[PDB]
Amino acid sequence: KSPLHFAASYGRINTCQRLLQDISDTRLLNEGDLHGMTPLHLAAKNGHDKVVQLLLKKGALFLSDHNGWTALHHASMGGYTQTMKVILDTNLKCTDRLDEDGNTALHFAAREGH
Amino acid sequence: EMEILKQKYRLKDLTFLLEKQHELIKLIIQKMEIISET
Amino acid sequence: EMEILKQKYRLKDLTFLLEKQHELIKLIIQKMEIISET
Repeated sequence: KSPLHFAASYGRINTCQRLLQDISDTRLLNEGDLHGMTPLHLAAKNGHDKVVQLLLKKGALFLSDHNGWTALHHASMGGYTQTMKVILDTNLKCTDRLDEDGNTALHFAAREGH
Repeated sequence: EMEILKQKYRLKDLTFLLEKQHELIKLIIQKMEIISET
Repeated sequence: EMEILKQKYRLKDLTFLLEKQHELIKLIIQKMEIISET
């Protein structure tokens, strides 16, 4: 579990492909951190386009963490447009989502100055 | 006025160098041997 | 005028230190064990 949360947060792709050879069981893909963060959340927060593309290719299912953020709320806060294109070109549902504080993905991309 | 403009272009190259350097440190942590502290 | 000149020499040493430090990070990535994430 915690090896996957470290290897996705810091872009280690080859460690992620080894840990996701058990794709018949999808518990550890959509698992949560102590802040409810998915591996899809952590890979998009630090801006890793390859890890967020591998996790979306195996069904990361676009969950939400605590404070109601998503992978697009994390990729916007940081201005990583490459992982933003991977999220946006998958489905058009995530760009209209809101957190608990009512902010969309647009509000974090403008507050940090991207 | 010419002194602060000269300092702005020195600082603009400082932001460009640190952003190039921040991508390398993100790439060291991406491709690294981690065995003992795994 | 003496304040901005003092800030220019502080920033000129900041560019020199970061350029020295950028050569070390380029040398860590040059000589490093890369086995698992090859």
